[PDB]
Amino acid sequence: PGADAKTVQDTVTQVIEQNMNGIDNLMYMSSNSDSTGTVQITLTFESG
Amino acid sequence: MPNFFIDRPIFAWVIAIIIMLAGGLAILKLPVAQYPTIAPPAVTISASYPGADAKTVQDTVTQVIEQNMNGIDNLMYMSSNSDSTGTVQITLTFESGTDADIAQVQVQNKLQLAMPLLPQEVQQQGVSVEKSSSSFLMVVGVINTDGTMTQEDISDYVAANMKDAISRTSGVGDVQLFGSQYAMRIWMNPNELNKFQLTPVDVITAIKAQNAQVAAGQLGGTPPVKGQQLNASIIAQTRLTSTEEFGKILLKVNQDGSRVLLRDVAKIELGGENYDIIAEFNGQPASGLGIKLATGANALDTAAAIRAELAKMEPFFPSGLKIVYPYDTTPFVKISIHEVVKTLVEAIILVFLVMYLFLQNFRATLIPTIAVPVVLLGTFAVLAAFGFSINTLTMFGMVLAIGLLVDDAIVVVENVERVMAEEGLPPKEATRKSMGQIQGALVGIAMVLSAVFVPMAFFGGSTGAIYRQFSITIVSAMALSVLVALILTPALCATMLKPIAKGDHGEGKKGFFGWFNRMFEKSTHHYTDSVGGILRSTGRYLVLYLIIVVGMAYLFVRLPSSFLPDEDQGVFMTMVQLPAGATQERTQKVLNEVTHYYLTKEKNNVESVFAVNGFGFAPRPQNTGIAFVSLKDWADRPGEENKVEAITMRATRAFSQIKDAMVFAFNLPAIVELGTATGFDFELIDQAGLGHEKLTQARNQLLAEAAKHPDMLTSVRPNGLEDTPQFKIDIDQEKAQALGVSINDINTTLGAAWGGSYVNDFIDRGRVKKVYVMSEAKYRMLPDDIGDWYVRAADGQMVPFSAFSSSRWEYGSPRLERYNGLPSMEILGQAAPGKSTGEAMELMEQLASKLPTGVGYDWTGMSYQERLSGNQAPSLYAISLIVVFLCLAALYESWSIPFSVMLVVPLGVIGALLAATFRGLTNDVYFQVGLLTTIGLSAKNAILIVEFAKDLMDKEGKGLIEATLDAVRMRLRPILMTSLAFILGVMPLVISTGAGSGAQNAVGTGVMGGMVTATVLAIFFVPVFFVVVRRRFS
Amino acid sequence: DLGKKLLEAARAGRDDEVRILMANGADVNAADVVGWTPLHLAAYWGHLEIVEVLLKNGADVNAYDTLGSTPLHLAAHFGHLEIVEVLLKNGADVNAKDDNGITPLHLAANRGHLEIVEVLLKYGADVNAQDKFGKTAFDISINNGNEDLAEILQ
Ligand SMILES: CO[C@H]1/C=C/O[C@@]2(C)Oc3c(C)c(O)c4c(O)c(c(C=O)c(O)c4c3C2=O)NC(=O)/C(C)=C\C=C\[C@H](C)[C@H](O)[C@@H](C)[C@@H](O)[C@@H](C)[C@H](OC(C)=O)[C@@H]1C
Ligand SMILES: CCCCCCCCCCCCO[C@@H]1O[C@H](CO)[C@@H](O[C@H]2O[C@H](CO)[C@@H](O)[C@H](O)[C@H]2O)[C@H](O)[C@H]1O
Ligand SMILES: CCCCCCCCCC(=O)OC[C@H](CO)OC(=O)CCCCCCCCC
Ligand SMILES: CCCCCCCCCC[N+](C)(C)[O-]
Repeated sequence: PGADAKTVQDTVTQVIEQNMNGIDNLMYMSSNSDSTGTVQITLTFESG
Repeated sequence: MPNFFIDRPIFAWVIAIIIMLAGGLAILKLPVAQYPTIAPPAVTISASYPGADAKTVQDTVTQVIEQNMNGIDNLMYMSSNSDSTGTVQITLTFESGTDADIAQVQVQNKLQLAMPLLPQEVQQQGVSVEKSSSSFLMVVGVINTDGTMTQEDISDYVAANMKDAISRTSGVGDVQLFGSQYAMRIWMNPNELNKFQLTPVDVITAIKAQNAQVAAGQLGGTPPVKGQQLNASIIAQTRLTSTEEFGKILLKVNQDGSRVLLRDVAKIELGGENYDIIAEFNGQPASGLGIKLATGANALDTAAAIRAELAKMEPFFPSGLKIVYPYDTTPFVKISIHEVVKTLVEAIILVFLVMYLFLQNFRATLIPTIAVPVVLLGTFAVLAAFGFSINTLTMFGMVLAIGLLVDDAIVVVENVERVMAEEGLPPKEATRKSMGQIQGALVGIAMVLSAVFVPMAFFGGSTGAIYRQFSITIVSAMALSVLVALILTPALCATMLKPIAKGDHGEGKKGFFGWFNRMFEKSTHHYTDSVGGILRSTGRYLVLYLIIVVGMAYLFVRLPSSFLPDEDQGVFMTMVQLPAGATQERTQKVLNEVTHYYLTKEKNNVESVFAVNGFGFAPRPQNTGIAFVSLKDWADRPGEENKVEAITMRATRAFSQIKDAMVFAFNLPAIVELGTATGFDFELIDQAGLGHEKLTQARNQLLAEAAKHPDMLTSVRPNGLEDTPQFKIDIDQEKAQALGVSINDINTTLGAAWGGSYVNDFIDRGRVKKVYVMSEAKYRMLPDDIGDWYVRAADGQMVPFSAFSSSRWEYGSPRLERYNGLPSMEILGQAAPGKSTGEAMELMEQLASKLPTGVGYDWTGMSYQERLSGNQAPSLYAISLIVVFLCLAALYESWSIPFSVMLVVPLGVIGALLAATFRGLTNDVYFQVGLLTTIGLSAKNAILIVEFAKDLMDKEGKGLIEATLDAVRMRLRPILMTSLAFILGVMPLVISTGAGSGAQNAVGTGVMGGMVTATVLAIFFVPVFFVVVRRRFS
Repeated sequence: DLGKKLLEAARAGRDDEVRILMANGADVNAADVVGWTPLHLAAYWGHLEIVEVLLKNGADVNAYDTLGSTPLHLAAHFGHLEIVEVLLKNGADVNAKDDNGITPLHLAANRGHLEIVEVLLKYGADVNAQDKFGKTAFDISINNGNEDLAEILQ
């Protein structure tokens, strides 16, 4: 809360995203950082 | 079933095609790795407490976490370290077959609810919960050659511009940074602080206030005044981004108006988070990445991909920065595959030559050349189905199986070529009759060989996992080989083999082949004459058999035990150990001598020396160092003198001269988690809260008593650090409260200045990094410096530490060990020359029962598993023999005859033991699986002789000796064919000197030797067994 | 070389190796980084026989570490009665002060070693001896609430 997208991305999104390595059946990972302070990181996995 | 596919050779071809496609499909998709998952699932909780002693870490972190590790499923045991490097590492090892994801999530969940009980400093640092693994795919070294960058500078670049891109690379699991990214380092000056009446408490308070993200709000935020035009985010204070900004942090304004900034009382630079670990590569500052292979990934592809990504980063590297590969398993794994594909191709080439040498028609040589690859491809498909991977164990599993696969092909075709030659039958009816004689035996053989190998899979622990790779590989290959020999091989024989005239034994021909046929026909008559003479004087050969069984039993004991042979991997460690109190600099001097030795004296062998000061396989004190010596390729260092074995001994000997340090080199094992086969892993346990010192005394007493049995125990040594001098400082509370100095300001000033303090975060070039306040080195070196640090009293007077503190020297542990929650000390050791591991343990238990009251013990690691996996060994050996017997009993329809077959076992084992003993190898896993394939093939030979012998007696009403002599005659050619091909086929593995030749030697040597005796003896002894057994039981 | 082997042996309590090292002429004034002689270590870890063997092999009984503590401090503090007597016999300064002004009586009193305090007193320990905080062994006994020790020092 209170942080802009850039601040949020540098201190949260990247910090989380860089750790989302070595996960099984990860097809693609999309995320967005908002000027409302919100982070959403969705990891979509292989079928089955 | 063979009759079906003789009339239906296209159906047979369809099955062959479906198998080949399934196999080719599997080969493309199958994961590749040096070794599979052997060790049981383990989870390591890791924490840091900047400036904390072993005791402080243990009593605030380790014990609290340990106390909360409850309600977690399938935990075998738990061990923890707490050391003066400010580190704790709690390892939880689980039952084999435990889901490592469920194991990890249950551990981190119990930790999450223990977090509020840990110190702020530890909570702030974070407590890591990861799946334990000592196996890297490779170590990418990053070095600076032109001395423009420190290890802190390289590490920061790697963290920012490499690590993430390597993490995102295909098949890359975990990526460890060898070092840390930058930190904002405030280097406080106590003289400057004292002059302005300031303390580290003020520096911290200021940094926290003036380096922070502060939430404001919005212009025209909801609920708004209706008519509002604008809704904008209010950006207030944000984190500082540079040393310059940190410099300008305001600490106080004086009475006269002049300003005191943070730069006025402290040197401010970007540095490393840790200065304890100094990494060098051939003397040059170095960082790097520790890369591990992702689950179900291809080791060859991942390695190539990592190199492709590093190639794309080449253009953006600062000048002087180079990539190096001190450790890479891919070169080994690539050679492992090439040498196996070579063996399986050479095998088929040799079978062709042998098949032609005897049968002398190309149409016959094509049938095994088709049948074998179909079975091999089929095996890959069945490995994929069971979820296995192409690896050292599964690949050498097929190399050991090639004897069984080649035999199935030879046995079927040879018997058709014979039946045609002796009865002048057309290929179709000849194949029907040929298969008629052997089809039942081949089914019986499958069941017998299944009963030999399947029980090997049902061993438990790490060794169980290894035996299982070979078990399912050889069972699958052998099972398909039988199906192919009942479906395809018959169909191929009936359609591809050409007719042979009745009584055409190729003696009418001229040249080399004509000579050979009349030479072999003569040799066959000599053999039957010899067996005739043997069957007249059986009593003597039963006595010569018992000599072999005694000679076998003797060599079995004399031959040393091992899990895997110690192979030259192109890397080995060199421990550097200085006395208690030794500094980082003093250790570096010795590392430079170690580095200098290898780069000059081993110039032609050594490629790089990776010297890590203040490190072993984890953060160690300043007095400890280690050098990871990466060697040149095996091809650039020929002979046995330029192998790790010799280089190690030469280096270890040369480093005896070094004084004020204890340097010794040593190889790493095949797999890290096996250790030594003779080696045990003992835990001495405090069961009654006796204390560290009383547990030290009890350990010294056990170490002493163990030394008084050199006949049973060797190198009984603690796997831990000895107590060291430590500086005990006592803050007098009365003098502090009397001078108006708050104990909080005292313990903050001490900890922050001397130990360092992680204050808060800052953004350096879009990366969040730590801010550390600490004393400039020169003001926190010796006890004399303690009095130079001043704390501000309530009345604003600056009081020196000397005023309210007294100090003394004491001894304490720089590494406190715990096992299953209780204080422990790990003791290593091994059974003395000619003693079993089980005996050594039994004495260690006896010596332990005579230790002071409250001092218990326990077994961990290999010892824990060796006790469990050793308990079930008898049952499997038994079940194996009982099922083999029962299967042969069903085949022959007699309780007696089976013994005629089962008596062959020693005939193969004796040669394997002689070959291994003479050569100077060990009773390793590859050797033991080799014994089973030798026993299995020699059992197959015997089964077919006995089946033929009995069938002649049963159907054609022949006499015992007549049937036996007629049987061994018919079975000589096929036995000699299979043996000649398979012995030549594994000849390259015995002589192999190059890369991964330890495994090749271990496989081939015990197989060649085993086959030479198994072949030579079986042809003479099997007829004896059948005659003696059939006599005793009417 | 032998000096660093004696330091380890004197601390470990290996009487046989110390005997062999005393014969080979191992330095008894050898010290670790903090200035602890084999006697210091032997006095700390409570190895009585080695203390006796070291002293008769000309070991400095009033050797001090870099903080001024003598073997008697280490012996009086860690409750090694026999060693306190053997040291005092061989001329151990009973009123020896470290850099804090702390005496063997202060340390003995601190850990409530009744027998040792009486021995130090028998050998003429200044009962009124003060440290840097002006505290006597009595002041320590009263603060610790040791009624017996308080009675002995009156
Ligand atoms: C068979 O094992 C060997 C190599 C494995 O290869 C590696 C790759 O795998 C290791 C594993 C699985 C460990 O558990 C280690 C370990 O616990 C160490 C040290 C570091 O020495 C190690 O270095 C390893 C280590 C390896 O390099 N101990 C420590 O750091 C601590 C806290 C104290 C050290 C105590 C002494 C000094 C140590 O006990 C010494 C007396 C020997 O016993 C070992 C050096 C063994 O050498 C020999 C020659 O017998 C290794 C365990
Ligand atoms: C180094 C290991 C290599 C092992 C392989 C060595 C090859 C020889 C294998 C053993 C067979 C020996 O060879 C065989 O022995 C038997 C007796 O034992 C001989 O038989 C001879 O003795 C028997 C018993 O007195 C008589 O009944 C018989 O009339 C007589 O000929 C055969 O004529 C001979 O051909
Ligand atoms: C013809 C019948 C032969 C049956 C023998 C098979 C026994 C193996 C049992 C099993 O599954 O264990 C595999 C085990 C794992 O290490 O491999 C082995 O260690 C096999 C050792 C060979 C047997 C030696 C016999 C000597 C005494 C007569
Ligand atoms: C479970 C034991 C199986 C042993 C194998 C028995 C083979 C007999 C085959 C009989 N036959 C097919 C020739 O009619």
